[PDB]
This record gives sequence, structure tokens and C-alpha cells, in this order.
Amino acid sequence: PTIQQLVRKGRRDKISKVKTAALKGSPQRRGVCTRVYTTTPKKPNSALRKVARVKLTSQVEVTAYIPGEGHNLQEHSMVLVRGGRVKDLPGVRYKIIRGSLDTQGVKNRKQARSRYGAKKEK
Amino acid sequence: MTDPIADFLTRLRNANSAYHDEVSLPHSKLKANIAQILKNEGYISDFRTEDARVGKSLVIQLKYGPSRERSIAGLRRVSKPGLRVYAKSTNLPRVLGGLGVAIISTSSGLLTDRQAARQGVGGEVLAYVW
RNA sequence: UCGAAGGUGGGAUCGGCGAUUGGGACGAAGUCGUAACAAGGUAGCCGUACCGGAAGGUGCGGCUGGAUC
RNA sequence: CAGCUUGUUGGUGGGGUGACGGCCUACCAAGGCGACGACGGGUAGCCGGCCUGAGAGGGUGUCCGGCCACACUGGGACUGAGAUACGGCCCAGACUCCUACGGGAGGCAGCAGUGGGGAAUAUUGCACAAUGGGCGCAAGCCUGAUGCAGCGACGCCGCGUGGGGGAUGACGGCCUUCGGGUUGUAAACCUCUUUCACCAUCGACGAAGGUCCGGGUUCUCUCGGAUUGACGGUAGGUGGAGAAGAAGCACCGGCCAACUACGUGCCAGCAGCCGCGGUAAUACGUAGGGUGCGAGCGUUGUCCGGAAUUACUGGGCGUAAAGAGCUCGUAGGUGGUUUGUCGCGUUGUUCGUGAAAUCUCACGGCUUAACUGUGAGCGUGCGGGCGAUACGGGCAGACUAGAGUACUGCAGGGGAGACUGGAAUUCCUGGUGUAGCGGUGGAAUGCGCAGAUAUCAGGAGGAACACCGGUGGCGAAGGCGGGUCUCUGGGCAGUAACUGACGCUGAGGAGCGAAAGCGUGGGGAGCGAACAGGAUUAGAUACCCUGGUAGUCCACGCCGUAAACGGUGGGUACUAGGUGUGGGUUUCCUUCCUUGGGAUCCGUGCCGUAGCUAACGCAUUAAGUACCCCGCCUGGGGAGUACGGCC
RNA sequence: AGAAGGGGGACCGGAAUAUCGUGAACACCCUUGCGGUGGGAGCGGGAUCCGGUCGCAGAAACCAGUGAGGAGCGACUGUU
Ligand SMILES: [Mg+2]
Ligand SMILES: [Mg+2]
Ligand SMILES: [Mg+2]
Ligand SMILES: [Mg+2]
Ligand SMILES: [Mg+2]
Ligand SMILES: [Mg+2]
Ligand SMILES: [Mg+2]
Ligand SMILES: [Mg+2]
Ligand SMILES: [Mg+2]
Ligand SMILES: [Mg+2]
Ligand SMILES: [Mg+2]
Ligand SMILES: [Mg+2]
Ligand SMILES: [Mg+2]
Ligand SMILES: [Mg+2]
Ligand SMILES: [Mg+2]
Ligand SMILES: [Mg+2]
Ligand SMILES: [Mg+2]
Ligand SMILES: [Mg+2]
Ligand SMILES: [Mg+2]
Ligand SMILES: [Mg+2]
Ligand SMILES: [Mg+2]
Ligand SMILES: [Mg+2]
Ligand SMILES: [Mg+2]
Ligand SMILES: [Mg+2]
Ligand SMILES: [Mg+2]
Ligand SMILES: [Mg+2]
Ligand SMILES: [Mg+2]
Ligand SMILES: [Mg+2]
Ligand SMILES: [Mg+2]
Ligand SMILES: [Mg+2]
Ligand SMILES: [Mg+2]
Ligand SMILES: [Mg+2]
Ligand SMILES: [Mg+2]
Ligand SMILES: [Mg+2]
Ligand SMILES: [Mg+2]
Ligand SMILES: [Mg+2]
Ligand SMILES: [Mg+2]
Ligand SMILES: [Mg+2]
Ligand SMILES: [Mg+2]
Ligand SMILES: [Mg+2]
Ligand SMILES: [Mg+2]
Ligand SMILES: [Mg+2]
Ligand SMILES: [Mg+2]
Ligand SMILES: [Mg+2]
Ligand SMILES: [Mg+2]
Ligand SMILES: [Mg+2]
Ligand SMILES: [Mg+2]
Ligand SMILES: [Mg+2]
Ligand SMILES: [Mg+2]
Ligand SMILES: [Mg+2]
Ligand SMILES: [Mg+2]
Ligand SMILES: [Mg+2]
Ligand SMILES: [Mg+2]
Ligand SMILES: [Mg+2]
Ligand SMILES: [Mg+2]
Ligand SMILES: [Mg+2]
Ligand SMILES: [Mg+2]
Ligand SMILES: [Mg+2]
Ligand SMILES: [Mg+2]
Ligand SMILES: [Mg+2]
Ligand SMILES: [Mg+2]
Ligand SMILES: [Mg+2]
Ligand SMILES: [Mg+2]
Ligand SMILES: [Mg+2]
Ligand SMILES: [Mg+2]
Ligand SMILES: [Mg+2]
Ligand SMILES: [Mg+2]
Ligand SMILES: [Mg+2]
Ligand SMILES: [Mg+2]
Ligand SMILES: [Mg+2]
Ligand SMILES: [Mg+2]
Ligand SMILES: [Mg+2]
Ligand SMILES: [Mg+2]
Ligand SMILES: [Mg+2]
Ligand SMILES: [Mg+2]
Ligand SMILES: [Mg+2]
Ligand SMILES: [Mg+2]
Repeated sequence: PTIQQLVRKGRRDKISKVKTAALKGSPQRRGVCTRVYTTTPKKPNSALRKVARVKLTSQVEVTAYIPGEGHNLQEHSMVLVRGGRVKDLPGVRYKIIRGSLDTQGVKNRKQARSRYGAKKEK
Repeated sequence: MTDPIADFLTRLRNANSAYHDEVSLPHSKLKANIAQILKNEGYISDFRTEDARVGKSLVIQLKYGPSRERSIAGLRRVSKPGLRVYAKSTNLPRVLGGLGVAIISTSSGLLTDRQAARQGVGGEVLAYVW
């Protein structure tokens, strides 16, 4: 509207918020994974989600999510972290890759056999 | 009172919507030329110029079909004073995919889309009459 | 003469931590009240001032986004 | 980030450069840059190109190509036609190393490789066989440029992991209504082919090429004797038995193609959303079945699209987010009718340019494709010449319609100052007069008995102006009526008397601007925040009652905020009617006295046509149809809050 | 706020004979005076630039502010 006013003040695209701040440019960031514990998700879920405090090589501390049936995690551990939303936990915005430098692939895994870590057979 | 071409188009559109059989407005050479183009295109009936109290007034009589049907589907000014619209011969505007007529102001005078494309000279697209 | 580097000095600007402290968001099934939605029990809002555990209350001026004869 | 600059801007005379030039120098002027964003801060190699998108556009600059900048950091000169002079020099700093302690040497952002960081990216290979470059008369030499090879599914393309009969409805598994069906012609069994693998052989084009000889005497040419390929014994061809040597991956609730059972029972768990799991889960793990792709399939990271949720294309602003409180006006944008000129915008042709590859059409070659070659488009543009003035525009004119001025009337709580009036409340004084008054739903606090309430008369004082008074009038908005006088603003009507586009909007900027509040002095009847007592209530920091301070008032300043609302920016043109009111004018019906009806202008209400709207509703006083200008919005909180800045 | 913190300062020569600025003699007109204009002698003053010279030191001896930051109290000059 008002081409003269548009000439005086052009349009501006919406502001953007980045979603990979902790990784800051890396699809996977190598972390430390200290103090593995378990918390409770939001009200209408009533579960016990296994989480951890992992500090990346980019020197940021975030709370990640551990997928699969159980884990071998412990105090500081040689782990890889990828992005992902949990939709139940307050502010967990990253997920640890299962089948990485330290953590093992989820045993007894036969379906989808790539996520959570699973060799075919050998 | 800006863009007398727009005022003329708006008056014609309002009269056509209100089923008026007669319009009156002060006369100008550009409006007379536009009336000539409209008469040639067949969207309107006869037009004439009559001397009012001050200046001259241009008079257009409209045409209606068999029922209360309007030959003029609508009007749309194109080259507004806020932003002028200029078109060349290779990219002349198309109205209704050829079923509409756009007035083109070239060095040969006021011309329609097809006639202007025939002679290959472009200019300012005054409006779409379709 | 100019001239890199270096020294001395007052400033300029951008960050980090900080005893202590203010407000905000979310949590559970806590405590104290019922301010709004009905004329919500004293109609509700808007600007300002003052007061009080808290929501809020009062005055001044305005609106109906309420009613009345 | 609102003020930047002093060789800075210019001039003069010299100096300097290959060359103009404050490039340098001596003197003179005070200038130069800035709201079209200088100066300052953050970020960044630019482009041809690449990705996405129908396009416009949004993202990006990696292969390759063009340029630029750099060579441990910082500075400088020389040689030379030509220097960021990576493998040149001088100096300062850091680092590393040798040393006899006096002193010296060094820079992989060349190829290969090492250490370190990261989720992560490769051989210390061959050859100048071809091309380019440098040195000679050459023969020849060098070339980590280059031509290749080696590693990686890293990306594109292509081919295989077989095929012909098969209901033994293999066995089984699975589901199970115990009947059956699914896996499923795929299998076994009979058979055909050997694509790519394995083994042996031949064997390249790439070289109308370069050397030593024969015609040529050397200039030009073919001829053969010899040799020259890293690739490479490689491509490719041939010969041999054998389906024999070869598939996996993700999903199956809606988006979106794919359901049953087992275990589990808010637990294990999954998930992009919303939703499933707390005892019959097509959503969890598992089994079967299905879907889709394939030597790849899913996740993560980012961009484009869906998103018309930054809208030129292609949005809105009465109530969903959105019109500054109002007005004036700087720049700016935009503009009535008509004549002539220019041809700047506009448009046409022509010429030059717009590198190549890459994008597309059409072909040609690798068995095909990927890949590559050719012809034409692309290269949206720019410069030059030659045509037009239809529109915008420059100039020169003209007109009155816009706008403004003129004259005659009209209405008005428009505003400021000064003087002045009545009612009422309160208070004071005196008279009459005695036991209550006030207050509520009920009371009590309170007042009087020391003479109250009530009644009369007089006086003092401040505030506000009943009736008129309304649906009305005026004002840009806020607002405006007791009366009189003085000064002053604006509007409307009529004549067309005069000028002649002098108009509209208006970033910033400026002025005005309810109530509350602030400063200084005055004033204070009544009301009345705060405060106090009484009453209600569990509590009552309130609603009710009794009081009562600032304030409300005046003078001059300040503050600039309201639901400052028509929740609707200003200006103009057009788009049925019906019915009230206000100010004018106008002929007629002109006495039908009617101050009525009819015509026009300026407003103010309601109802209603078309049209618009999600609806409510708007509807000539638009939220309808168009144009010009300004302001504002991109989910809700956090928040109109923090920091900074102005007052 | 003299915030703080910096730079220069001696002598000789030249610019430089109106260089500049102070006053204004000889000599220049008229209403002749204790008059006016021009004029520039002699005599004093200050500053700057360039070149040179000396020393350990150029404000030369005497003379002549120390400065900054945080609190408490009283506003301040004053009085005891
Ligand atoms: Mg738009
Ligand atoms: Mg702290
Ligand atoms: Mg309540
Ligand atoms: Mg209330
Ligand atoms: Mg109540
Ligand atoms: Mg209430
Ligand atoms: Mg109160
Ligand atoms: Mg209030
Ligand atoms: Mg009120
Ligand atoms: Mg100079
Ligand atoms: Mg010069
Ligand atoms: Mg850079
Ligand atoms: Mg689109
Ligand atoms: Mg450098
Ligand atoms: Mg290095
Ligand atoms: Mg350097
Ligand atoms: Mg040379
Ligand atoms: Mg030279
Ligand atoms: Mg150098
Ligand atoms: Mg070199
Ligand atoms: Mg090197
Ligand atoms: Mg290298
Ligand atoms: Mg790493
Ligand atoms: Mg590492
Ligand atoms: Mg070679
Ligand atoms: Mg060669
Ligand atoms: Mg891989
Ligand atoms: Mg489906
Ligand atoms: Mg079950
Ligand atoms: Mg499942
Ligand atoms: Mg997207
Ligand atoms: Mg878009
Ligand atoms: Mg919208
Ligand atoms: Mg609302
Ligand atoms: Mg709203
Ligand atoms: Mg307003
Ligand atoms: Mg407002
Ligand atoms: Mg406001
Ligand atoms: Mg203007
Ligand atoms: Mg203008
Ligand atoms: Mg015009
Ligand atoms: Mg103009
Ligand atoms: Mg082919
Ligand atoms: Mg090209
Ligand atoms: Mg041309
Ligand atoms: Mg007029
Ligand atoms: Mg007054
Ligand atoms: Mg009194
Ligand atoms: Mg008495
Ligand atoms: Mg009395
Ligand atoms: Mg005239
Ligand atoms: Mg205006
Ligand atoms: Mg303004
Ligand atoms: Mg007030
Ligand atoms: Mg006051
Ligand atoms: Mg006072
Ligand atoms: Mg009390
Ligand atoms: Mg009260
Ligand atoms: Mg009272
Ligand atoms: Mg006060
Ligand atoms: Mg003011
Ligand atoms: Mg108001
Ligand atoms: Mg609008
Ligand atoms: Mg309007
Ligand atoms: Mg309007
Ligand atoms: Mg009316
Ligand atoms: Mg209506
Ligand atoms: Mg609307
Ligand atoms: Mg604020
Ligand atoms: Mg602040
Ligand atoms: Mg000092
Ligand atoms: Mg100080
Ligand atoms: Mg010396
Ligand atoms: Mg002193
Ligand atoms: Mg203190
Ligand atoms: Mg003292
Ligand atoms: Mg004090």
C-alpha cells in the first residue's frame, strides 16, 4: 500500500530464531555427558525420561534425551549429540546418538534397526 | 480531484452498476479519445461533447443487452499517478487472455492491444476495459 | 624530515564474574482471601493521586464495550 | 551512530609521476561532505555462476572461469618493460634450531605428507606420452602447470544379483470362526542365458607427431627403415564350465502408501504436530503380513516452497493486531482545462558491447545415459546514430471551473478581559423556644441541654449559575449557557466583483490539548482522597454513617497523559429513496396566511436500494465504487517492560 | 577546573629601513589660534619564523599550587 511509503520504508522479512545454538553449525557435536539422571515429563505423560547433562566441544551445557530401552551411560562419557524435539520435557532440545563413540546400540532391536543402534546379524 | 481518467472510469463503472442510462462529466481531449476507443471496441454506444456553463462537458450513452445485462464487465485503471505503467511491443499486456482490451498510449496515438502489436510500438497502458 | 615497533597518560566502546537485591515464566494435589464473568452482590473499564497483608479500595474527570423511568 | 573534515575544498608558483591530480611543498580565500543517511558500529571477497520457487522473488558464491586481496606479524627500498616480488632483499616483534656466547639460519595460504582442532574430507605414485610456458641456430633441458593413476557410495548416470512351466495349494510360520486362508509360482522338479565376476589370449584411438636417412639442396610436401603411451597389457575384443559369485533398507493413526496377534500395563516406551500407552495398543518392544525405494535407505544440520504469515506481482487497519489526541506547516510525493516548442522520461529501428562453460531448442560422439562437441536462443542491460510527441515532464503562453480575495446579509454556550445579579448551603449576631437533633435496612459514633433542631430578622463568605435547556447550536480537537460592556476568531448564504493552479497530503518540527498531579502567592462556603471513630462481617485496611486534610477555586508557570471513541486519518468524484431538525437563498402555489408546499447550498438524526462484510452492521454524514498523501500490524505472554537516549 | 596530562623557554644574526604596533620633530592649509590635515625624523614596546653558538643544566639565583579516589558531619563566606 502507498507505493511512495513503500519506497520510503521497504518491507522486512520476519525475524528468525536459530534452533542449533548449542551445536553452532554442526549436525553432530561431541559432548561430555556428565551426571546422567532421570526426570519427569509434563503432567499428562507421567513417565521417567532418561536425560543427561552433556557439554559439547562448543562449550555449552544442554540437557539431552536418551532414546531406546535402557542405556550404559554414566559420568562423563564420549558421546555424540544430535538435534531433536521431545514434546514432553520442559526444555530438552537435543538427543544423544545411540551407537556412537561410547554408547552401545540398543540390544534386542529388530525393527527400524538403525535408530537406537542395531546390527543386522553376525 | 486527481487522475481525471480514473474519475471518468469510476463514474462509468458506478453508472453501469446503478443501471444509469446517461453520464455527464467535464470534457477533455484524452477523455474524448478514450470514448472513441470504447465506441470502436463496442463496449459503449454513441458519445458527444456539449458546452456546459464552464468549459465543455463530454457525454457518453451506455449500451445494454436484451435483459438488464451490462456490456461492460468492469473497469480498472492501470497507470496510476502513484506508479506509472509502461509496456513495450514484445511484452504487451493481455486482458482476459485476449477477450479484454487495454488502451495503449503510443506515438501513433491511443491504440488497443492487438492494433498496437500489429504495428510494433508500445507505450503507457492507461486502463483495462475488458 | 618522515617513518614500523615500544613506552607514558587521560579517555571511548564491547563483554565476563560479583556479596546483595527486584521483577518474570513454569511447576503439586500447600497457606490467606473472593477482585472479574449474573445488577457477580458496591456495574465494568480508561488517566492520575493516595492507602492497605494481597487480590484491591477511595476521590477527581471520561466511555458504554450496562440498566432504569 | 546526527554533525563530519583542515592537505581537508579550491586557487596560485614550484616540486613529483609513464600520466591528470594536495601526490608533495610555500602563499591566498573559507570553504568541502551530511537526513537521497556523511561520520560511526557489526558483518562480508565481488561477478559469471549454484539451489529453491510457475514466476516475481528468497538463499548462496564451493567445482570451473574472470578479477581482486594476501604470503609468520608489521613496515620499506632496489633491479627490472613490468613487483602483495609465496620458494628475492633490509629492519622491528614472536616462535624454532646450531654455537666455541662473539655470532648465524629459517617460514608448505605450491605438490605430497606430519602434529593439533573438529562430526568429518585423500598418496611423502608415475610421466613430460599430448597442451601451455621459459632458455638456443639448434639438437635439447625444466615444469607437483599439466596428463593420469591410488582412497572415499561422497554426488549423477547405467547394468546385474537371473528367466520359461509351479497350487507339492512344500513342510513350516502366521492369523484362526478350527472350516480355512496369507506367505505364494517364487520354490523343489525339467530347463535357457552366461550382463557384470573368475581364468588365458590379442590388443588399442589417443601421435596427418619428434627425432637419425631417401626425393628435397634450407624454406613446402608426403614415402618408408628405427624408435617414442605415464595411462597400460588398460579400454575394448575373443575363448571356457557353470544360475552357478552376489540385497538390503525404511515406514504401515490423520497429514501420507502400507493390519493382525503376542508381552506390557501412565510403567516399560514412541513421536514433526495432536495424541497413544492407567489389563482386548492397526501409535510401545516383538512375530507375521503389507507399502515404497534400492547398493542404497532413514536421522541430524541449513536454504527455498507450502506462507497471499512483509502482500510490486499478492494483505489489512469500526468490534479479531493495526488511524498519531487535534491542528499547523519544512522537505517530499502528487496535481484542473487549453495552445505552442524541446524530446528528458516513453517507444521503434540500426550499430557496438553484453567473455567462455554452465540454463533451453535442435542435432553429433562415448553400446545408452551421466559426460562432451556444433548451430541458435540467454546475456532482462548499457553507449551511438537515425524516427514520435499519444501520456508524464522542461520552457513560453492563455482560461476559470479548483483555490484564494472582494461586496451584501445570516446564526451561534467560539474565545479573552472587566463590572455586576438572584436562589441555595454554611457561618456569625440577636429575638421566639425547650429536650431533643442528625443518621440507617437497623443502629451507633456525633451534636444539644453551658440552650441545640426548628422559626424570624440582619450580616459575612466561597462555589455553581435552576427555569430557558433540546434529539439543539458553536468549536480542529479538548470543550463551551446568570447578565452587561470591550477586544477578537471562525463558518454559512447571496453577486460573480477580482487573481489565475497560487491546490491536496505532510517525514521530521512546532503549537493547542479533559481530569488527576507539581511550583509560587491568595482564597476555602460545600464536597471530598488520605486519616479517625461508629456499624456489617469469621475477618472489613471496603461498600453504610459521623467527621475530616490536600484537592476542587483564582493568578502565572509546569506536566502533555484519558474508553482524548464515530474504538472509523485528510481531500475529491460518482452511487435509489423515505422521514425530522438548524442557517440561508429562490421563483411559483402569494394568500392556497401557509409562514405551509416546491427548487438549491451548507450541516445535523433515523429508516432504508445497490454494493461491501466472517457476522454484527455500514449504506450520500459509507465500513460502496476509484485516485493522491501521511500513520500503523505481522501469534499470545514476557512488555509498552529492561538498557541506552530526549524531556 | 589551574582538573588530570603534555609541549616550548638562553644568547647571537637575519627577516626588519613603518616588520608590526606607541606617541609625532622638520616640513604641509584655514574662520590666525593654546587651530586643522598630510608627513615621517629621533625615542621607546612586544611578538613570531629561520639560521647559528654555549653549557651538566636557559623558569636560570631569590621567588614560586603536590595531585587523584572513597566515606562521615556541617549546605556555603563567617563566629568561638
Ligand atoms: Mg500490496
Ligand atoms: Mg548474584
Ligand atoms: Mg466478587
Ligand atoms: Mg469492583
Ligand atoms: Mg458483597
Ligand atoms: Mg462488584
Ligand atoms: Mg480507603
Ligand atoms: Mg480511578
Ligand atoms: Mg465516577
Ligand atoms: Mg598547505
Ligand atoms: Mg598547487
Ligand atoms: Mg573476509
Ligand atoms: Mg508463491
Ligand atoms: Mg598481510
Ligand atoms: Mg604457517
Ligand atoms: Mg608482512
Ligand atoms: Mg627484464
Ligand atoms: Mg627501474
Ligand atoms: Mg614485503
Ligand atoms: Mg620470486
Ligand atoms: Mg613456501
Ligand atoms: Mg598441499
Ligand atoms: Mg571432533
Ligand atoms: Mg579431535
Ligand atoms: Mg612437457
Ligand atoms: Mg610441450
Ligand atoms: Mg556412509
Ligand atoms: Mg494412509
Ligand atoms: Mg496386550
Ligand atoms: Mg508399530
Ligand atoms: Mg519452510
Ligand atoms: Mg513468499
Ligand atoms: Mg490478514
Ligand atoms: Mg476485544
Ligand atoms: Mg483490537
Ligand atoms: Mg483522533
Ligand atoms: Mg489511543
Ligand atoms: Mg495513547
Ligand atoms: Mg511544501
Ligand atoms: Mg507541490
Ligand atoms: Mg495536468
Ligand atoms: Mg509537480
Ligand atoms: Mg550418442
Ligand atoms: Mg554467452
Ligand atoms: Mg540508442
Ligand atoms: Mg470559487
Ligand atoms: Mg483570568
Ligand atoms: Mg465560616
Ligand atoms: Mg438562637
Ligand atoms: Mg437558626
Ligand atoms: Mg483576468
Ligand atoms: Mg495540511
Ligand atoms: Mg509531522
Ligand atoms: Mg485541574
Ligand atoms: Mg496548586
Ligand atoms: Mg497554596
Ligand atoms: Mg477508624
Ligand atoms: Mg463518607
Ligand atoms: Mg462531610
Ligand atoms: Mg503533595
Ligand atoms: Mg504546555
Ligand atoms: Mg471527549
Ligand atoms: Mg485508510
Ligand atoms: Mg475520506
Ligand atoms: Mg471523505
Ligand atoms: Mg435532511
Ligand atoms: Mg440505518
Ligand atoms: Mg471492516
Ligand atoms: Mg516507558
Ligand atoms: Mg532509562
Ligand atoms: Mg595543569
Ligand atoms: Mg575532583
Ligand atoms: Mg651540549
Ligand atoms: Mg602558584
Ligand atoms: Mg552511605
Ligand atoms: Mg561548616
Ligand atoms: Mg541535610
